[PDB]
Amino acid sequence: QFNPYGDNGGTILGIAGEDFAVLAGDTRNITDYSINSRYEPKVFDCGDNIVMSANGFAADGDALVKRFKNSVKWYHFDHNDKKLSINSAARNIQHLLYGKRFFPYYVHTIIAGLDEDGKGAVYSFDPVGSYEREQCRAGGAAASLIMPFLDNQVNFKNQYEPGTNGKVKKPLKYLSVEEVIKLVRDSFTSATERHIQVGDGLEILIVTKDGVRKEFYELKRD
Amino acid sequence: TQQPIVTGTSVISMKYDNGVIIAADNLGSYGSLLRFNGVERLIPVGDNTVVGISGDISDMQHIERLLKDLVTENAYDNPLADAEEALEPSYIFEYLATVMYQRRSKMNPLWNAIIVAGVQSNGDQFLRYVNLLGVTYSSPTLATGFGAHMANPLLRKVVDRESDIPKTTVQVAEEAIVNAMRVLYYRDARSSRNFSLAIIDKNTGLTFKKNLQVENMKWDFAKDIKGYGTQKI
Amino acid sequence: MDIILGIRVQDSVILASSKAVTRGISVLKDSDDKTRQLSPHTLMSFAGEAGDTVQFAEYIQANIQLYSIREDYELSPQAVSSFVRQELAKSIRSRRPYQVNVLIGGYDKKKNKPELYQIDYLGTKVELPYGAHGYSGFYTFSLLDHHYRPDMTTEEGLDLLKLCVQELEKRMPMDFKGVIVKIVDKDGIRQVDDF
Amino acid sequence: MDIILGIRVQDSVILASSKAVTRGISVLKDSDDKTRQLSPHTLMSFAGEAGDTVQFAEYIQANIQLYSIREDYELSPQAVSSFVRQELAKSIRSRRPYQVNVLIGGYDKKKNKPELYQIDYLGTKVELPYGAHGYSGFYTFSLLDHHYRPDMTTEEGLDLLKLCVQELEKRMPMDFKGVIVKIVDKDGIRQVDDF
Amino acid sequence: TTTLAFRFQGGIIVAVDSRATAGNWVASQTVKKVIEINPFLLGTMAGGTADCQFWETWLGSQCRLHELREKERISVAAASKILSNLVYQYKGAGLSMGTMICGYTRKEGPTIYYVDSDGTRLKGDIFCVGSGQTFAYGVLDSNYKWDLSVEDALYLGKRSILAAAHRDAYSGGSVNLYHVTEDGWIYHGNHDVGELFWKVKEEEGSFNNVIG
Amino acid sequence: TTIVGVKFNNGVVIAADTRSTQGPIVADKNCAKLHRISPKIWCAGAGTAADTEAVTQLIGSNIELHSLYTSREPRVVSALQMLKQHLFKYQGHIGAYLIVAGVDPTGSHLFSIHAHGSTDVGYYLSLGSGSLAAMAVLESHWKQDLTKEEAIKLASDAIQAGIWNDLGSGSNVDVCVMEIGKDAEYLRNYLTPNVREEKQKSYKFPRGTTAVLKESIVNICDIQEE
Amino acid sequence: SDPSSINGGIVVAMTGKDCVAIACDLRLGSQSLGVSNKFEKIFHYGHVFLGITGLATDVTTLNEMFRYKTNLYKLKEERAIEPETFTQLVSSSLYERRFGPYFVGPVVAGINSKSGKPFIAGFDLIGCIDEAKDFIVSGTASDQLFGMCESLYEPNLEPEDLFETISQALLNAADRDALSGWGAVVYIIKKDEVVKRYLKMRQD
Amino acid sequence: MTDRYSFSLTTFSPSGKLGQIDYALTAVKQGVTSLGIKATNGVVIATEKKSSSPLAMSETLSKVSLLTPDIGAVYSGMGPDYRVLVDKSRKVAHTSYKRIYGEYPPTKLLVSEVAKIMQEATQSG
Amino acid sequence: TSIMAVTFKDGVILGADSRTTTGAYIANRVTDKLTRVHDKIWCCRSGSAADTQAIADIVQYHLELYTSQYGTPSTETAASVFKELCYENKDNLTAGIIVAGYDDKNKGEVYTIPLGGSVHKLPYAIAGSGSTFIYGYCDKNFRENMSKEETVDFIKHSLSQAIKWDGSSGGVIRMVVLTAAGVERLIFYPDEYEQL
Amino acid sequence: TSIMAVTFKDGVILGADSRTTTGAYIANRVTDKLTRVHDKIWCCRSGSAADTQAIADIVQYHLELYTSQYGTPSTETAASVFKELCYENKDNLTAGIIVAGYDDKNKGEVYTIPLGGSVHKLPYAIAGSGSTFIYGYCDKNFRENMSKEETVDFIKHSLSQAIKWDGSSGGVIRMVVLTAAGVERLIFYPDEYEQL
Ligand SMILES: [Mg+2]
Ligand SMILES: [Mg+2]
Ligand SMILES: [Mg+2]
Ligand SMILES: [Mg+2]
Ligand SMILES: [Mg+2]
Ligand SMILES: [Mg+2]
Repeated sequence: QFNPYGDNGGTILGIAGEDFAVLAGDTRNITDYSINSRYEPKVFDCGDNIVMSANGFAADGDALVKRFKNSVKWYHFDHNDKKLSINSAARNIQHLLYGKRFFPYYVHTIIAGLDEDGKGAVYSFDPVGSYEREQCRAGGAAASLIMPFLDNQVNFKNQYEPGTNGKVKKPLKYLSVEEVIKLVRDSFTSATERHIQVGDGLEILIVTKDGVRKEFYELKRD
Repeated sequence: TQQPIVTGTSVISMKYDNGVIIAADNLGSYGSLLRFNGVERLIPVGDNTVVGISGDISDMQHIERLLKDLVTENAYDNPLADAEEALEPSYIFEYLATVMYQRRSKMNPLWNAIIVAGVQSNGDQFLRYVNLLGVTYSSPTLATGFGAHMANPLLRKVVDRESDIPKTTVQVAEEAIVNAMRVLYYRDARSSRNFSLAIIDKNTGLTFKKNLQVENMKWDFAKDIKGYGTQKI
Repeated sequence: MDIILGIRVQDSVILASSKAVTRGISVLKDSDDKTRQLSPHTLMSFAGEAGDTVQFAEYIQANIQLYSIREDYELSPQAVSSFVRQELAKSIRSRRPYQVNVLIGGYDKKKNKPELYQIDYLGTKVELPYGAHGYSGFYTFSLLDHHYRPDMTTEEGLDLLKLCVQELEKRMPMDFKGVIVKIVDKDGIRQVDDF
Repeated sequence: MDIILGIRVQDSVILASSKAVTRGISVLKDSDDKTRQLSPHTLMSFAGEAGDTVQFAEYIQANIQLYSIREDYELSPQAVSSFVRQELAKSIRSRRPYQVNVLIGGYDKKKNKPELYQIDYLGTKVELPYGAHGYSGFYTFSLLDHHYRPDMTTEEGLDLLKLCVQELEKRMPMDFKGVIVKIVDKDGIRQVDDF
Repeated sequence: TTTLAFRFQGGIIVAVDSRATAGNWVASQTVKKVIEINPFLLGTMAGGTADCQFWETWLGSQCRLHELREKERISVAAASKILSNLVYQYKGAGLSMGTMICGYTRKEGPTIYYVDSDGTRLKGDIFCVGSGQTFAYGVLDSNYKWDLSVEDALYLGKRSILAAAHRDAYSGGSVNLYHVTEDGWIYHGNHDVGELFWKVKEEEGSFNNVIG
Repeated sequence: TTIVGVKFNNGVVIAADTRSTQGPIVADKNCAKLHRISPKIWCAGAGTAADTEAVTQLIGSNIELHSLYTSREPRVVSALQMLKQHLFKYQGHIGAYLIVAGVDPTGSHLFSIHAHGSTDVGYYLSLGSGSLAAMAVLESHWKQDLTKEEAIKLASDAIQAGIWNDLGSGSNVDVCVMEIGKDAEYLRNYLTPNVREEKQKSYKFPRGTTAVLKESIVNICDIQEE
Repeated sequence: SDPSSINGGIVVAMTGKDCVAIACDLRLGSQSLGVSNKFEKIFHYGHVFLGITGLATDVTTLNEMFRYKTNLYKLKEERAIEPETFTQLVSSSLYERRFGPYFVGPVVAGINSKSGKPFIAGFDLIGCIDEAKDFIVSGTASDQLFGMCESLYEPNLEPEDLFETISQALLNAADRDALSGWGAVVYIIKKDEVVKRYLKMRQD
Repeated sequence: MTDRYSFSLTTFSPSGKLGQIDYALTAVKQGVTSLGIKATNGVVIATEKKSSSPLAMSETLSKVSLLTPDIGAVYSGMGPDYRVLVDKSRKVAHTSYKRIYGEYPPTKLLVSEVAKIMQEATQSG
Repeated sequence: TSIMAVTFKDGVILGADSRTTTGAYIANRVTDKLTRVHDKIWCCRSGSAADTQAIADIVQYHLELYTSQYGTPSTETAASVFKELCYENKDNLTAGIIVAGYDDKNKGEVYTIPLGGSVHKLPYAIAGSGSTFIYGYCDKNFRENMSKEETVDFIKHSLSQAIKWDGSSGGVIRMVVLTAAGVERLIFYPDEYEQL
Repeated sequence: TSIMAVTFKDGVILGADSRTTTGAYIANRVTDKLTRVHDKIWCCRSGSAADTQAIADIVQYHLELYTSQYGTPSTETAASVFKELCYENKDNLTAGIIVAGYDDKNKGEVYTIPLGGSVHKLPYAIAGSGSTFIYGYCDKNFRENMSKEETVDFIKHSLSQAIKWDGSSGGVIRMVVLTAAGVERLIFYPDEYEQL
């Protein structure tokens, strides 16, 4: 029997800062126990200061990104070159995904950018289009390895102030772009150590009011 | 939904400093029966592209006709059909990739794995993969089926990353490809000794080599091997 | 849903229908009215798959109300039951059939007679002195076979109905949270608010 | 069978167990006592597959009674529960396992403390202030979490138990025909004949 | 999941948990399970998250079109029936939905409709849906009165979700409260279950089984 | 898992990677897959890890007793015969796939063994999920009359092919060299090409960060005197 | 249906400078239903500590079994069993049920009384030994624990620093697992003192 | 056939003596002398290789035997009985210990196992 | 697998390919499928490698013990022992074995034992997946009382075709010659037999 | 079924057995499996009789209509029409067809269309259940540019062996010769070919 779905592995991570946002993902593409590519870009600049990644089954992932990029193009044509806001992009993606409710895009989608007040924004989608704005979201193979670490180190969960013994929580102080990138790199380094589908390279896209910037880092190739 | 009937095995390929190399054997298997011994599975499109196909042969022959039709169609009302508006490897791939994904999305796939190898207008090497699921990926080395498991490890020792491509000559690349084909003949039960090899170079163009054979094989050591454990005679 | 009973006496038809609505593990409601008034002198109770029951009942109600306005005339219980049977007989060979069983209790103003029709989801119609759907008949029919007379009063019918409900409450494993009872006669449809 | 509850208060353990026995379509009995006295100060209630429940309970009873005669001594509730757990833990990897869940309510005369043990058919033992098996906990635990105090009197325990049974009778689909309640304390085992 | 809604003297209380799970894996603790259909209507989300999101936002569009055409607020009866008729068309296809459509109008008063993906549409006073529904029902049934104050009713809804969050493994994270009045709904905050549990335990004397 | 065995001039060498996995998760990053059956008979195992370690200890135990009974040093063919008859009896349910190598008074030997009980003879062998990557290297570079240094180089290169290309294999290369008329030399972590880079941040917490309810001393000592 | 995830729970062990730490959650459940918040999963036989995750009936059975075996060991050997030896005994005992196994995930922790060397080990349900230098994880949130431990851990932590590291590893892993939590215990083990600490955590 | 000697061949005499054990000890007394001495950093065991014939190769007859890598044994009395005991002792060191604990038994416990085998030949049928 | 045994004037010759596959992967390309159960009684194995190795080992044990008591066994006796194992354990075995041997009294004999465990004495026998493709060729080309050189050519040509068409067969062609003169092993490489 | 087509110096010859079975029952022992789609373009059928008859009838219709408009079709054209039907309806067909024909420009040509719907131009082709047993024989004995008498002997001997070993094949050997001279039918009975 023909199985229309597959699993190309990969892991992605979106974090929203105070006036910035990052969307990172490893560059390894796989089937079963084989490596297809050590560098296959997974996070894409879609225009209008929006970055996107559709992790999971790479064919559906590529199709969805392609269709969203196309939606941005036609949004400009139809509405006098108006900038597509991150919240509007998110709602649009829901309809793209739910359109195939009964033959879904087998992907976990994340987008990142800035909201209309200039603050950092990350949106997270399931395969059939349910979505939510979030501060922190890992997706894909090693998501279960990364999220608990982020709960502890970004939101300071289970951390209290010394001397008070559980009475006062550690205050939620804002993180800089340099601080976030450190946590992203350590998340993927740790994921690479313990998950076989994670490795080769890490590509991070950083979104600010100035535009989209890229950073690449080597990961272990075993 | 179907099942493949007459099938072709591994297609292997890699980038080198001035272009790309691609190779595939000339066998059309019918299950374990090695039925057809003169099947060409590398199909050139113009003078800048070679499409290598594995999997179902009837679907290969269909894809072959689509590419033939693509060349005809591109020439229509096109004075620059043999110049600026000729078919690029990137155009040919994107078309195939569209077809493959559409077909899987109708639950009626073309049961193939395809590698498009070529050189672009600006001299850039093109090497990308697509299969029956519509999955696509690029790499300095690419291979299908058994080639993925056995050829890639060998080819990756020559070009391990992007920066190794300018350091790799056509002689070294062809040598590595030919050796991989020998290894596949040793170890793939659905392979044959006869194969085809194509080189697409930005300077010397498309060189298509037919009727190649696996040679320099090691078998002599077999004479000393006796029994399965305790037997001496 | 679960238990729906019907009994035709001398001058009226009495329909009893359970109040429970269970969605799996919890009883979501204990006051559900599993009936629709099709016309002033025609009442239909129903039981079957969730959603389909009310959808079908309201669809029938709309059609009978449409007929009533068009002709300025109330269809006979027999005519209404024949319409309902055809809809279910059509439904059974559809892509997705209505999984609904009904009892139609009406008073024919022309003949001055009460009438009770039992129709299952296949479109199997029978006119009866008393009827039920599901397992309800298994517990109650032996009592109805014994005590039923065609010349019973409405009060005697209600007493025989109480005995049937008591037997159900004793031997049935499920708690159906009692029944809503309605009477159909020459003066129309009314609900017995204490049962 | 169906619902079995347990609550350990200040000076006693209270076990409540349903009275219904349903064999598929009919309720065959509405006065069934789903409990056995293992020793003068130890009571075990049980629920699970038909036949296996009583067979297991009586088998345990016989073994504890045998021990009591041999040593002229009553085993502690802890010791009895550990024996029972082992039997079930042995049973789960047998050719045909006992499909039986139990609650063991005992009063330890040495420590002068009530004790309640919950053990499922796998041999999963836990000592609790209050416990249940099957779906009983789903309805009752939110009430017990709220109202329970370790210094409750026996009368307060019974009142909290009534509230639990009332919630079960409201939201459960099945009619379990009420409960038999028994109290285990320093003076032994007695049944509350009005509940 | 645990979602509830109940009618009372002061209108409707809606209370939900915040947890979303994929098997044993806790995907999210910050899920918004109350959909704001418009300023007057609320819907709860149980079953398929996408199905509830997509179709209840769509419901908001249909309600807006109704009041543009009819120059009048849509009734809770009519709004709930638009949704139930829609999902009934999809019956068999695999939609998963268990929701309470909540509203307060002049002609109806406070009204709650349970709408289901098998096509069920039930009017009622108290509804409770999700994996932890049985736990919340217990607290609701034993403490509910029509003449509850807005303050006490809000607490009852909060406390009932807490009861479920504690016992049900697939419920937790935080509690979202809403109070629906005739002039519209009013949001009554996000309440972390972790902090709420210890607070309630101390102040109420409940959960003596748990060591704090 | 990637495991290889290579014959050479005066003996035999076996090698293996050091990654053990449960599904896609790496359980141990420095696992020891080279097992000792006897001082100069070593084997490497792929498949069910408990079965490979269990079956090598059982045969290794019986081999030791046999060596004491017969006053002779154990032979590789004995280990082979005992392994295959044990595995055949259990009809593949014991999921042990082994490459057995060693030296004895008869000479140097190299065998493979599949879980159902079939055995094979060869000059070079590979087993496990990375066996195809390893065999590609072996088929490209193997020749007759290899030296000790050439065989160690070939064996480790074959394991490296598995490490880099097979997701089921990774971390380090273990090697064991068994030469005739010499002690077998076990080279644990012969190669270490996968050391983790320094993290960007230290995650050492301030003391008193964790909330505590109760503290107590645990009595690990026995009942005391007096 | 899956026996290893009916009851839920987790165990984690770490090594430090002249010390080891082992920790567990306190939950026992029947799938979605929480049943007990006092189900400890760490036991000790002399100075050797054993954590066990998985099917609770087997957790209890194995504890009673290893108490049985270590007691007879001590009577015959005239000394307490060591971590290295006990590890082999656990492995032996599990593999004897190769084709009808205990559905468990054991974890050994302790300090060798003679050498003073810290020791930890893990097993699959069938007896395969994982002897890691750094840490061992087990249970329904093992993936989460691997993620926490891999980033939080550093070698040669002092006892009171190791406590913070292992506690934060457990807590944050358990909060991302539906079937773990409801309390937690941490053991800090030195050559001749062991401290046991119950942690305050969210009760959902 | 079948072993129909299911009864004890060693029994208490009226005086409380176990005759067969005493007679076994008499056979030991006739045996060639062997000895053992314990030092602070080692132990030594020794015996005479009483060769039955000069044509016999006495190196092929081992009176001193390795039981485990750290345990050795020597005897006085009947050689064949010793040989089979060494076989049983070597095996029991594995079956009842090494295959359980992954290490060789301590001297006192292996001795205990050998003693148990000898005790059973004194009571079994 | 492609295996065959052929009787001729001076005795019998066994022939086999050397390919063993796990699916489409060639697990061993230099396999020895000609196995010795006695000095001048050999067999060709097809089917489950574990099963046929287990059977052959047991037969070798039986014939060794037979020889110690009753002297050299006949080829018929060896075939009977093979059959007894295959027939009685047919439910749990996948084995197709050809037994070939040389007596001085009986000369060259060939017995084939297919899946069921039946025995068939034949002038020559073919078996294994690749044998299907050479039923026509072998039937047309086999003659009785061929010379050693003719029989080697017959087997070499036959297995050459079997290898050519069957993907499960390949590698080298191994042969074992059984005559009064003794036991001779032959090997033929791809470059030789492919050009035939 | 045993079917084959062989090109030779003067053109091409098609050959076939005559046995059609329903399980082990021979439903027809005198079947004509050589079917005419045009004057000098014939085909051999294997697989579902209903399917191959339906396909052949449609092809004959297509080539008749082709001829009315564009004159005599090539053998390649006929094969393409066969392929189009077989490929596009692969999910619902079980057909293995060999197409053989004679042009004056191209002379004798043979095309085989296996299950999948692929096309392969060959010097000769074999198909049907019985073809498996003669891959070896046909490969060893086929030569290009044989005479008419040699090609008849080659086919007669080949199908004789296929019939001998395949239970699904049997009866008479039918042949059809396609040359410039015209169309000649040949038949060979069991008593003739069995003694070969
Ligand atoms: Mg990795
Ligand atoms: Mg229990
Ligand atoms: Mg919870
Ligand atoms: Mg077998
Ligand atoms: Mg949790
Ligand atoms: Mg071949």
